Amino acid sequence: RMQIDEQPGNAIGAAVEGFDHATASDADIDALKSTIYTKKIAVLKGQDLSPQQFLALGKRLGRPEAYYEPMYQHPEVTEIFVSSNVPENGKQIGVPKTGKFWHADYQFMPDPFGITLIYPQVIPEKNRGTYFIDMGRAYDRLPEDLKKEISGTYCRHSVRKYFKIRPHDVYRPISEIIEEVERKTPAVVQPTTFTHPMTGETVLYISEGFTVGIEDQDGKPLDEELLKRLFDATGQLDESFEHDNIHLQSFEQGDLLVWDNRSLIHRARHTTTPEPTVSYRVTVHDERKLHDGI
Amino acid sequence: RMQIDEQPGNAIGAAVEGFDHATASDADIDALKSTIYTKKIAVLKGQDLSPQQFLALGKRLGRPEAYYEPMYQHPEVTEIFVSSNVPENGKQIGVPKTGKFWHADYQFMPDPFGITLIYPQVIPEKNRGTYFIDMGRAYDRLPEDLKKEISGTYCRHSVRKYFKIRPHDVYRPISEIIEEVERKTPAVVQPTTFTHPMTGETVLYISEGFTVGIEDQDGKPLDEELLKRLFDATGQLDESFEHDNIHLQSFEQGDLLVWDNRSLIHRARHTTTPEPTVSYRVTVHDERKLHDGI
Ligand SMILES: C[C@H](CC(=O)O)NCC(=O)O
Ligand SMILES: C[C@H](CC(=O)O)NCC(=O)O
Ligand SMILES: [Fe+2]
Ligand SMILES: [Fe+2]
Repeated sequence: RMQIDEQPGNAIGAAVEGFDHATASDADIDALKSTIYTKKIAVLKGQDLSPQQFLALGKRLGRPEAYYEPMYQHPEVTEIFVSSNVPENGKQIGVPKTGKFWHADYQFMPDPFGITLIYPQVIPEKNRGTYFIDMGRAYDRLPEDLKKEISGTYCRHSVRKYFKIRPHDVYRPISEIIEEVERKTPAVVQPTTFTHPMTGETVLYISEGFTVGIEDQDGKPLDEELLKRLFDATGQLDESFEHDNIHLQSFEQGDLLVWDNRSLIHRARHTTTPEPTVSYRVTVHDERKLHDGI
Repeated sequence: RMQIDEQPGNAIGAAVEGFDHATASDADIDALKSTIYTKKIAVLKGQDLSPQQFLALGKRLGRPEAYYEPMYQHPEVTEIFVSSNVPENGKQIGVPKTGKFWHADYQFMPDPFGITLIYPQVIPEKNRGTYFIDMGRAYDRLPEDLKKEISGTYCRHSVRKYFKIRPHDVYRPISEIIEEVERKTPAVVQPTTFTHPMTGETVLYISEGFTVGIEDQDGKPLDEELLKRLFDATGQLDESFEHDNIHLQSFEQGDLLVWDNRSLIHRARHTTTPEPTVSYRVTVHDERKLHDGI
């Protein structure tokens, strides 16, 4: 019964009714994926799933990868990444209020996955949602001088700013954790732009949260002001979130968000209050790498 | 009944018998302090003290200052800093295995105290002790080219390497803690050498743990190799601890160590094993600042 209702023209997003991951056909999945690659966000409606069913759904779209730090993992389905501030039997499950910064998922890793799935569990009614920027479209809207300046350049991405302290880190000297992070997840180099392997779009692959430097073709660093100007032009420095590149995606119970993790950067919008909020995440590799240079 | 038995000649240290902090006279305290300033380490023998009595003893020597991070504090006497890996009723008291790096206490703070007191509580029999270097004597033993090179220079000291993660830091992004530490305890500048206000000695006031840069009189940084050469010449890079500047101080139950926190740097020697070890610390300001430029 799957019906895809794409937003008109250039507007981002699509709504998907009648989707049952257990009965959807191969053609259903291919159509769904194609909507993800061209409309960037697919909101599956009326999803009422167990953790095992959410994983099964992600497995229809590609190969799931479990987040590399175990404290994020759901206790029954290790492939599920949990953002939660609601204890269960008094125990912290997952990590509170993940993602409160512009990023693409796994951008700081050598081999980022193409598709992110979010299944919200507990949703505040007030100021909850996810901000998105389409960095393909943000590239196209760059001034021509900036496009020329970044041609041929490379960016370095690192988790070093937003790596979250883990329970066993208590009482350790902070430099030991800083060095461990650099050792286990060293900064990764990507071309500043790449060609989206599904659509052919040019994507400006940077985020304020993870992108820490930009450099010329030899790997010689450039003034970080160049990075700051790219963040500013693309809307990532606008603390009011009114910039034209920014799309605010809300969601209601039963929604399941699936989105293009090559093209989009995003940032969790949370309440300014201690209100319960829980989301489950599955992240999958599709039929191609992030770009064909991987 | 206090009797001070100073080690002969130039050898470091003294033993103190018959000391009762509650009955010792003003002349006893003045003699004890003078031994601390000239012999650098005073081991008080046969001390059998409650936490309140240990604080009272420190108060005979000067004005106690409580460590600025509360997780180190003894639960009854906030002025007592606790190094402990032995839980009490299951609860972590103090901080495990503090000081496993060369430093002077509070060297990273604007106004370091002159006297450190250690009252060991649980002592492993095997490889336990405290390494010390007399940085006055280490200065005098520097080659003449090095003495000239550091003349007029300044060093910056920071807790940024060995600040210990606190329980409430769990799940925070690490950059937020890094920035908090820089904000609350910014790096402090001291002259590279100063005149010991009690003895007139020239002290080379650096430690591998806290000293992060050296700079000329204008505050222009110098090559950090200059700092590395000072650490190397003074014995702080010798991982075998056999260098001639190094003194290993052991202790037995009832010992109470009191030492010159202007002249000495030190480093905890712990077992290579998970063996119980507990020490209490009181730190006091005496009649003068660290040096007369404070
Ligand atoms: C550091 C972030 C997780 C978080 O915000 O806690 N990494 C998420 C990801 O890249 O998939
Ligand atoms: C960071 C150190 C404490 C420790 O080793 O945990 N400061 C001790 C002091 O300066 O008095
Ligand atoms: Fe994310
Ligand atoms: Fe110390």
